[PDB]
Amino acid sequence: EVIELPLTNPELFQRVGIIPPKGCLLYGPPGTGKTLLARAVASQLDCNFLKVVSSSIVDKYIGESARLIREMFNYARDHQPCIIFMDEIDAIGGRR
Amino acid sequence: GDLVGVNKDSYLILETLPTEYDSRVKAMEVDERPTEQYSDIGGLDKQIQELVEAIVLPMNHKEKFENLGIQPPKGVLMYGPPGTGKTLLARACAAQTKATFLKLAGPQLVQMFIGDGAKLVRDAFALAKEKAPSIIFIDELDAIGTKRDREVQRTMLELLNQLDGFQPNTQVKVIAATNRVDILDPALLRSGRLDRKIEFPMPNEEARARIMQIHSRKMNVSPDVNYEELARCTDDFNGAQCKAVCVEAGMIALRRGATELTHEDYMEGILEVQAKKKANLQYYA
Amino acid sequence: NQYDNDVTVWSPQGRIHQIEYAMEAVKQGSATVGLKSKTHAVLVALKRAQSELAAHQKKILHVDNHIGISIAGLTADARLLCNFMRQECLDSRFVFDRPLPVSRLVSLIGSKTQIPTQRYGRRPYGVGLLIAGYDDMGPHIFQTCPSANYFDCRAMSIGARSQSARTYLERHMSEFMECNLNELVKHGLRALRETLPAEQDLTTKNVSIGIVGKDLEFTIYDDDDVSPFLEGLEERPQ
Amino acid sequence: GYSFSLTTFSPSGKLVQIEYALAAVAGGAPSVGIKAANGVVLATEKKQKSILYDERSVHKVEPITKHIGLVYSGMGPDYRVLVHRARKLAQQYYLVYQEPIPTAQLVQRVASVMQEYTQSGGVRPFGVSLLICGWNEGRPYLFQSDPSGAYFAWKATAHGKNYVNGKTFLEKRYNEDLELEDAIHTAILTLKESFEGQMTEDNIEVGICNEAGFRRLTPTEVKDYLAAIA
Amino acid sequence: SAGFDRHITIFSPEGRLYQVEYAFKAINQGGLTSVAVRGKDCAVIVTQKKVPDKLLDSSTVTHLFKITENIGCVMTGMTADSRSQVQRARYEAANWKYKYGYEIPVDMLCKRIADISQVYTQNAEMRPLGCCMILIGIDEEQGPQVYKCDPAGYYCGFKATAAGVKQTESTSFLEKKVKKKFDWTFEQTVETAITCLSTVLSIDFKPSEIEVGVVTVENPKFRILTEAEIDAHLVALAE
Amino acid sequence: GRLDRKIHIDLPNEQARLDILKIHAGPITKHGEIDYEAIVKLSDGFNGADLRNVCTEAGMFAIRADHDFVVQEDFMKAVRKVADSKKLESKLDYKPV
Amino acid sequence: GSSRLEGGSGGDSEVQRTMLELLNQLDGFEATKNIKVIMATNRIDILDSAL
Amino acid sequence: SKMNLSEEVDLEDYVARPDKISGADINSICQESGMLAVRENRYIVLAKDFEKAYKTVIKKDEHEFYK
Amino acid sequence: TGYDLSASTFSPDGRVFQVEYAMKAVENSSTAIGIRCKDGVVFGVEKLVLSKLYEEGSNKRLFNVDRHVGMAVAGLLADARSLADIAREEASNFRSNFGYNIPLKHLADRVAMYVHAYTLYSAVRPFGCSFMLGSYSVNDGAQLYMIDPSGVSYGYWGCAIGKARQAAKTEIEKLQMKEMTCRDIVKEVAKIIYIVHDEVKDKAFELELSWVGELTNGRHEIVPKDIREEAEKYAKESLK
Amino acid sequence: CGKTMLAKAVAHHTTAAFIRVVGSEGPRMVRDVFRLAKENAPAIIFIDEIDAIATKRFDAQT
Amino acid sequence: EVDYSATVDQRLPECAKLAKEGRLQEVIETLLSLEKQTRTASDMVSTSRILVAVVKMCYEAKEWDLLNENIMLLSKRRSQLKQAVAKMVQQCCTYVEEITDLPIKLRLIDTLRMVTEGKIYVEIERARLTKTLATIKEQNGDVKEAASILQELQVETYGSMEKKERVEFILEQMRLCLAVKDYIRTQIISKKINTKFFQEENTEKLKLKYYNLMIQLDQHEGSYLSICKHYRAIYDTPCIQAESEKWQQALKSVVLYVILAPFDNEQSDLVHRISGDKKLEEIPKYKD
Ligand SMILES: Nc1ncnc2c1ncn2[C@@H]1O[C@H](COP(=O)(O)OP(=O)(O)OP(=O)(O)O)[C@@H](O)[C@H]1O
Ligand SMILES: Nc1ncnc2c1ncn2[C@@H]1O[C@H](COP(=O)(O)OP(=O)(O)OP(=O)(O)O)[C@@H](O)[C@H]1O
Ligand SMILES: Nc1ncnc2c1ncn2[C@@H]1O[C@H](COP(=O)(O)OP(=O)(O)O)[C@@H](O)[C@H]1O
Ligand SMILES: [Mg+2]
Ligand SMILES: [Mg+2]
Repeated sequence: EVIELPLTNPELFQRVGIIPPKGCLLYGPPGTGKTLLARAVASQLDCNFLKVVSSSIVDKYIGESARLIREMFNYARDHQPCIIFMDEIDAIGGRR
Repeated sequence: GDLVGVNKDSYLILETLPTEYDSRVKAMEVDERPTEQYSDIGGLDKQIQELVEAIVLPMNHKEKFENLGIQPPKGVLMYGPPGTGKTLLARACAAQTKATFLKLAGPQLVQMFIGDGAKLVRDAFALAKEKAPSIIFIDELDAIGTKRDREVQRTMLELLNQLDGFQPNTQVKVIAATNRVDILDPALLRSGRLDRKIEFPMPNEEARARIMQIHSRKMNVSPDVNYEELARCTDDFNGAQCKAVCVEAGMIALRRGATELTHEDYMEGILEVQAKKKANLQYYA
Repeated sequence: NQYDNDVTVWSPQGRIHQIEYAMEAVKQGSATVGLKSKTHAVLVALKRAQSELAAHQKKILHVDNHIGISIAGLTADARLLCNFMRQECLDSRFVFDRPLPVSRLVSLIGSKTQIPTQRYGRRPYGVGLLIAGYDDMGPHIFQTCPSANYFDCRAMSIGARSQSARTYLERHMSEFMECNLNELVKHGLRALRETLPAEQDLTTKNVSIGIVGKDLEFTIYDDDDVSPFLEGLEERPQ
Repeated sequence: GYSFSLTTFSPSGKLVQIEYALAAVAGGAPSVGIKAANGVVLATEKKQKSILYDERSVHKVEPITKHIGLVYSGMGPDYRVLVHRARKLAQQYYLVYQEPIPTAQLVQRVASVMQEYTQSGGVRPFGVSLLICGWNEGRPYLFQSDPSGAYFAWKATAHGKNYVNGKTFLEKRYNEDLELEDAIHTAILTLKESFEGQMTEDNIEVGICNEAGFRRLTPTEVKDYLAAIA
Repeated sequence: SAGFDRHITIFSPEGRLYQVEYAFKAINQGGLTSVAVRGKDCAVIVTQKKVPDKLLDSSTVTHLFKITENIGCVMTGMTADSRSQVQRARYEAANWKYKYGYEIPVDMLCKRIADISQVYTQNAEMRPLGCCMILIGIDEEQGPQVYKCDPAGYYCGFKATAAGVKQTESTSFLEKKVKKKFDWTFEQTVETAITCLSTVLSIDFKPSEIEVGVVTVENPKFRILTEAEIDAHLVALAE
Repeated sequence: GRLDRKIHIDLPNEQARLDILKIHAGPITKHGEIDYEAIVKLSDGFNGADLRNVCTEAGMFAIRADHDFVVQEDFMKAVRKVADSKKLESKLDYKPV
Repeated sequence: GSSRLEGGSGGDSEVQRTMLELLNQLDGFEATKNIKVIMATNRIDILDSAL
Repeated sequence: SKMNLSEEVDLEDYVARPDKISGADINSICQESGMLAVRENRYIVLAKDFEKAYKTVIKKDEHEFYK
Repeated sequence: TGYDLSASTFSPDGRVFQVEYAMKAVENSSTAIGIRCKDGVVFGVEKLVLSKLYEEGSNKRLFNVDRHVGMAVAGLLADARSLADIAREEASNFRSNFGYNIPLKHLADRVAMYVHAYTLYSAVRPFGCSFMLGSYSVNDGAQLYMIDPSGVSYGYWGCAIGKARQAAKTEIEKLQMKEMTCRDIVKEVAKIIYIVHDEVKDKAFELELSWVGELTNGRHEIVPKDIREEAEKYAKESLK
Repeated sequence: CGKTMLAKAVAHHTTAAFIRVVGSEGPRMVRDVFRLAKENAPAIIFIDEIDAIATKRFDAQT
Repeated sequence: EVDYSATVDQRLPECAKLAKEGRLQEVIETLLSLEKQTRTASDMVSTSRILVAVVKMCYEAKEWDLLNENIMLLSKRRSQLKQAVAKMVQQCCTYVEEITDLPIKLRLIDTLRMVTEGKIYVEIERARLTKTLATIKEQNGDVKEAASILQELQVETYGSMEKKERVEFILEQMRLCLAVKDYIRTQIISKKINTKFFQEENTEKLKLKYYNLMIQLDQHEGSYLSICKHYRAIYDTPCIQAESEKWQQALKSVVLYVILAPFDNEQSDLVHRISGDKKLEEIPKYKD
């Protein structure tokens, strides 16, 4: 309802006026299937899917990671309907 | 993301190149192919069979698994108190399986720069993929496997997802060794990641006797050495401690000038290897 | 640890690790072995030596004409419990001229040891006790631990390095049941020998004996009494 | 801060727990007590969470003696235990001296018990501010006691929620020669200023000490003063 | 925030006793509601007997108690705390009858229970009892009374305000029922209580799933309604 | 405005564990009846990866015993083994956002 | 320049260290040629006599 | 106004209702009603959508311990 | 960790999380079941026995509460011993004061009061044991009550405690426990104990049966299974 | 209730740049946000739920 | 949960003897007794058959107190499974359809309309019932009230509806809203239908009906540009391309309504696209 319906069926959202949720985060114990769930969503929706381990986006070059994620979102906007998946987001989303 | 040689001035691609992972990553692979036989390990036969059925059998056949329909194990965390045959068993698995073997230690993936560790982890997994029948051995997980610095966390997250998430397996099998399983807890030890958890116990009486016999084969020992009594006296002794007992017996035989070591040398070596028994504590008397 | 300071706080493990640390305090003591037969109940203690010119500390205590104990733990708690057995034996004999049955005495010891394990600000008595007795119901060998759990046992060993003696006692459990006094005491001596390192063997210095029987009062045997017991026993070959 | 323990001083000399009790005070029920020329009037609100709460079931103005009326700051159960202690103390004085307890002396004993609860390391004070109206030797008395064990005499005062407005009100809306009727009118007016929402016979309760005797108002009288007036 | 909540006898900087609020979080005790209603000649209490397993004897699972021939009690909280509070109420009532010669009134009984909760609240020696409580009683030619006493150490015993998981919906439904003028008979009162329970819980309400206590000026003996009476009321309201 | 909807994927429930077990043991070549319910009774605290490991270890007991098929006993042994493995899993209590 | 934690579940030990460092710097009159220091304290009573 | 809404939507019931809702609660109610309409795939927001959103949300925040 | 350090401070969320460690402690101990038959209650308790260094009946977990009241426990054995002594004290007090036999309901509620009171004081801790009491009063019937470490006293037609509470309860649920007599109930109990992990992973154990019933004259006795060992044969026949 | 909405709307209509920090987020941070505010002359700083850091001062222990 | 099949599976044949022979009193007494004796254990199989057993024979009993009460009385009972009521009404709708007599069917449709309100598991039957009700009014001249009964027929809310039939109701809905000249409700209802359903291979009849109604609507409103595209959509169908007269008249309407439309860019493009079609030579007097 949060990721598939807004994508495949937007006219409900624009006519009704609902802003579709930008994204959803999955949390739970290890081995509960969050990554599996993301894989299923990727496999079954005929779309453009983006998945990258958060640890890999970090680069040792000055400011390379910010340009990396900027270009990822630029590609997603370019290649709609695009879906970007974050696994182990706490690698970069951790507290300051 | 391909490696191409271009014109040095006009930048025209005029050669394709094999992808280069890293010099360190190329250092991690095994080329010497050690020679420790499985018979050289004593007492650990059950654990040896566990590791073999987990790793080698998926390599050799793949038919007995598919005929069932099972997913072969892709993660083996081998563990026990230091002094058992953990690293020895990993070395023997490298010796016998003829596979392209990736040996390494946990600190090797730490590195200095922020984004490097994930890059070595990814490149080692990629090299294992390219060498397809490949085995990755990780030693000292607790160096990076510590439960929740920040970069070590990044490296171990990269290890977690290049091993469990988004189409793993193909033909890469990992072997993990550590002494502090309590440290790693939630992240790696997941059943999906390391399917087998092989405990290496404090070696048994007969296991200890077998260990001393294995280490003393070449010693030209006395024809009458009571291995059973040595095992009885060497309670709490680990396999490394038993090897030290044999070595110390050889040294004591040298200090006597004897051409063959005997039993008395074995008690002397046992006294050498054993702890200091602390001291009598008046607390309890 | 957050949940390991006192016996009143429970761990998420469904455990109280202070009681467990009392168990470690018990195993810190030297080994003691107890075994009984249809004829006699015998216990033996490894008396820890302090120096080559100091008395080896007493580890077998005697309060009854038919009951004795062997301790492994803090001498303070063990001797307080010994004075407690003094008190109970005395008022039982005063009340109905009856030598107090060992089983009910051990049950009382367990009940009284349970109280510190449930109250804040009071250490449990960190000692393990082996109790030998003979009563109108039979021979008896018990153990009591700071967890206040009491057990009855044919053969038994507590303290440091006790596992070898425990295995030896398991093996000769098929024997003790009709063994006489001398066979039982010699088997107990060899069981205590099992605990010791290779260079340490049974000697009158570190060995104390305590015997109760259907025809003999509980008595303690030491250097001059242990010396006849040890002579004639098999030596330790390599 | 130095509030987790009651029996220790802070470096500045403050025992933070008791001003924490005073902060619990003035967060409770608003109430105003004034002294007129003849009598003493204490008013407090009755407004519960839901309409189901039958408010007449719980009186807040309590007669310690036929000549003493008592009101609290809002800490209900602590007020109840303290009012039980105050009633028993007044009875002890009434029987020992064969005379009714003086208002000032009664407040002294109540504050003495209050202080008794302001020590040790395993108890807490009753965070209640107490307004006591009384008649003694033909003179009207209004006193206020606070959980610290201190007590003082007020011609007029108020405590509870929005107490500063009541203070300003009794600053400019008061003179010591007020008649009893005008005193009750001043009390209900400062209650209206301090309280939020309208009131009826249900929402207020008032106790008046007169030199003949003290009595708590019936809700009908409370509406007579609050409604159709002011 | 942390620190003024580790011990009961500590005030927050805002003057809030954290632990009394904490004690209210076990009064939930998922499964019980305890709706109480007053009618012109009756006082009714009803609770949701949520039996978790079949092997238990349903008689022991009861949560309503009596210590006075004309006073009934219903509890809502942790079961051991509930039974301990009931035993304390029994102690207090027995003392009152032995002393004054006649049984304790409902108002005085609930006040005594609330005072006990208060003295355990003010002193750090003991945890306050985590359970709320409702009596129904009769006062001489004065009527039926319903009283509530909670771990807050205070009482307001008023008209209803069921202290169960469905707090606000049940309370609002009772307000709305009394917010419209209507008569109050025993059948009408029990109907109001059962309708409240059904609308706040939305379950089919089999007769064994609820347990009712009641007192009435016609027969002041506090009784627990039989399952036959419960089912008769259920079918009367269903149609 | 950034991350509104949160989804909690808790440890699989009893019926959830049964469904996951059926999904994972589907393609395997068992012989005879399989009592998934007893397994779910024993498999307390298990996750989906744990159930996959249960299936795998049953398969490995079969492969070691040189059975071309799998039986209920293999699943039993696998459940016990994965339980001992979860004993190692000294999982710290986990809390949401 | 305040009271320091006198034992418990933790300690500072670094406020005192910065204090004694500043104390050495001004005590050692480090190149006191045309250089002066000034400090302000609210409610001098809380300050200590170390400086 | 940004919403779609059917003709039968009666906002007066919700504005007159006693629950002390906040502006964030109002936005949550609107979004939840729209999501309810989308879930049943209906092309417009109905009154029962507003009812379901209203009851699904508005946590009932709280006692005489303070008084 | 929150405020789950003492059983007198009300932790985050109404659950104390302190006694919910005593339930975990009870979970550690071996199973112990009990069944109320037509005329009596049968207490079947398995005690794990390391035959090494044992005394073939030492430290048994069956105890006598009263000449007519029998009991079974799961959890800490020392707490079980002490609270068995406490229950004996309570039964003796009732016997001396009231001049006749104590009803089991009142004894159970007083023991639950003791447990609940011990759960509360800061200086003390809740018992790490849950137990099950049975008796038969020939005047009116049979009584049974099970009390947890929290002090909750509830009745059961049949109940279980220990490491297999739900499994043992499921096994009991299909027993025709409505009407049959305790004699076959002994065999039923023995085979139910054996079917739930007799010696599958743990090497050895011993089974003890307690019995109160009208045919047993109404007093509390240990079932003399030495006669033909019929329940033992049934339990070992339960192999398949 | 619209504190953040109304602050944002004021910032959008004006030429200001809207910096926001929540009070749950030591003094170095305060100096940094003030310096960041200085970098844009017409900028606006917003602290969300500042009460946590601005509670009454007394003798502090830990 | 118990499913007392044995208690009723042989008693239903016993009631079948008394049923066909016409007495049937013992049958209804037996079933009203059985309903209480088995439903208490969630006996869905027994209920879903006893209910139809009583109501069906009450139908052929030709006694209508036997029909209405033996539905509405048992509809109100506690703990009823949704399946039981659904299985009774799926048979009751047939008994509705087999009565041609107006009052006899009228009592039963009123009863079914009363019992099926708000219950989602019977919504489709109620809708299927509701339509029949409307039909009766149309057969009796009561167009205005049946407009309201299809107004309460909110087709999209019944999610249990199948794809085609949900549209199928909308045809009658717009037809009746046009009948009562209720243009505003006609418009709001007609906005609901999606045109993608016309890509279906078997929608041509419904396609033509929908376009005929929308043409009437916009024709009253004067939206000639929309009428042109409606007629082009009608024209571009294989079912009409192969019959000369029909597509000839469709092209006539297309050209007439593109001419009738006020000038704009869209109108101009429509003229350019229409003028390029070959088939216009079949109507040269309008191509002129
Ligand atoms: N509900 C489930 N049904 C089927 N398989 C499941 C289920 N939950 C988990 N699994 C299996 O368990 C394994 C868990 O892998 P996965 O990476 O998806 O876990 P996770 O809980 O999302 O972990 P993480 O967030 O660390 O990646 C997979 O092999 C997956 O097939
Ligand atoms: N079962 C055994 N058979 C033969 N040798 C053994 C055995 N166990 C230990 N050893 C000896 O122990 C020594 C160390 O072995 P290994 O490195 O595998 O130990 P470990 O337990 O993994 O230690 P650590 O964790 O500290 O690295 C070797 O020299 C090996 O011969
Ligand atoms: N008065 C209002 N009008 C419309 N929406 C509001 C209003 N108040 C709050 N909201 C909604 O609440 C959400 C957050 O409000 P916010 O600006 O954070 O208020 P506050 O600053 O008081 O928390 C916004 O997304 C907005 O949609
Ligand atoms: Mg993941
Ligand atoms: Mg190693």
